[PDB]
Amino acid sequence: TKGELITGTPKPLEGVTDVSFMTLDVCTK
Amino acid sequence: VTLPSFNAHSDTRQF
Amino acid sequence: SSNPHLATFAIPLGATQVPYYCFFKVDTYNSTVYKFLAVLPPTVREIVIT
Ligand SMILES: *[C@@H]1O[C@H](CO[C@@H]2O[C@@H](C)[C@@H](O)[C@@H](O)[C@@H]2O)[C@@H](O)[C@H](O)[C@H]1NC(C)=O
Ligand SMILES: *[C@@H]1O[C@H](CO)[C@@H](O)[C@H](O)[C@H]1NC(C)=O
Repeated sequence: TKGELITGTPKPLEGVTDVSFMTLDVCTK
Repeated sequence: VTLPSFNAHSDTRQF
Repeated sequence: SSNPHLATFAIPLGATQVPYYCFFKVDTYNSTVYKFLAVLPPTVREIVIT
C-alpha cells in the first residue's frame, strides 16, 4: 500500500535524520 | 525543525 | 554512521570531531537491532537512567 511511512529501498540510508530547514532572522512560519 | 526518529533501516523507513 | 546493519560502526575517529550517532544494539538472539538513542551532543555533563 502506497505511503511515505516505509520505503522499500535497495540500500538503507544511514543518517536519515534532521532533514530540517529554517530561515534565521526572517519573518517566517 | 525537529530532530526526527531513526533513519529506520532494515515501519522501517529504509528496507 | 547510522546503519550498523550495513555499515561497520568500529569507530574510525576520535578527538570529539563530528557528532556521533548512538544506538542500542539489542541483546536477544532473534532480532539484534540497534535502537537509535540520539545524536551525541558534543558535550555531556549529566546523564541519568532509571
Ligand atoms: C567518521 O570518522 C572517519 C575518520 O576515520 C578516518 O576515516 C575512516 C574511513 C578510516 O579510514 C580511518 O582509518 C580514518 O582515520 C571519517 O573518515 C568518516 O568520514 C567519518 N564519518 C562521518 C559520517 O563523518
Ligand atoms: C525473538 O522474537 C521472536 C518473535 O516471535 C521469537 O520467536 C524468538 O523466540 C525470540 N528470541 C529471542 C532470543 O528473544
